[PDB]
Amino acid sequence: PLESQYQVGPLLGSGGFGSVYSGIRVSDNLPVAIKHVEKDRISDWGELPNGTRVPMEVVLLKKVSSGFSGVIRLLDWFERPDSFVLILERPEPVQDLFDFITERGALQEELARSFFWQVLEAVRHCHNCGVLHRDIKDENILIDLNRGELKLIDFGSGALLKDTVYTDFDGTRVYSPPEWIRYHRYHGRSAAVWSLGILLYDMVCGDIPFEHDEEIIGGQVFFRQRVSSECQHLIRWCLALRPSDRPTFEEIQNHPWMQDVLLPQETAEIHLHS
Amino acid sequence: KRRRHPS
Ligand SMILES: CN(C)CCCn1cc(C2=C(c3c[nH]c4ccccc34)C(=O)NC2=O)c2ccccc21
Repeated sequence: PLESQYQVGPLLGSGGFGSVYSGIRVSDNLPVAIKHVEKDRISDWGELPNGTRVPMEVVLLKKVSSGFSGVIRLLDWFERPDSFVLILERPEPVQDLFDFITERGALQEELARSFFWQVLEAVRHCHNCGVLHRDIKDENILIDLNRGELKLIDFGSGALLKDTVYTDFDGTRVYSPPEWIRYHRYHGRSAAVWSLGILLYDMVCGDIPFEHDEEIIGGQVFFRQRVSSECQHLIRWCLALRPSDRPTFEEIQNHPWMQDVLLPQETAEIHLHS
Repeated sequence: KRRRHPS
């Protein structure tokens, strides 16, 4: 059974990740999101614990969906003859971090700090589960506005985490690191930290720093809004040209700008309910 | 000129 268990609503959107619909689970009105993808269009595949051929995305979501976290969890999935259907958590009410920033402009540092910490935990969770997301960006982060909680989405560019080099990538070019641009080579964590540097700038300035390849490889970070010296230093650290000069997750979360983070409910009361 | 960026 599929269209019995889940009542399907309006299309939420569609693109490189397939077609995603609003839905409600009928056994308990749980809000969900239903994501379809054609087998013809899947570029990457894996094998489940059952040992079955599945899109890599299912493999990765299953590894990170154990326990609670800052990731949007996979509740279920069906295979169809020409497609796969994934049933996913949906917060309600929700807005993605890309629209939130467009509507509100550059975020206050205290709020940027709360969001960015939550994204850092969510990514740490992924890495601990052997998953590398490879498309961290504002558009792949949802805000649960009531709870003040950020959740990661879209594992369709992801890979298994490994310590050797990656020579394939197909996430968002503007969040991709200079060693991808110049050599079609990168290592997982160091690339992730670059993306997070781009994300932090996006949060505190209102937009990403670089649009063009030449800008990505030049690593000159002009700040277009007032941003504290501590935050500027963290961002420039994340955006070091040489991968090995970038900070680890630990150095980031121990950086002085990162201290005294608000709790998620505090973040909601102060910055989201009003 | 702010905008989304697909994969
Ligand atoms: C809107 N863009 C550009 C990217 C959204 C990508 N995206 C959102 C979602 C999800 C949700 C969405 C929440 N808002 C959305 C708008 C468009 C598409 C999906 C959503 C959601 O509530 N739970 C989700 O997993 C998603 C799921 C699998 C693959 C990609 C997904």
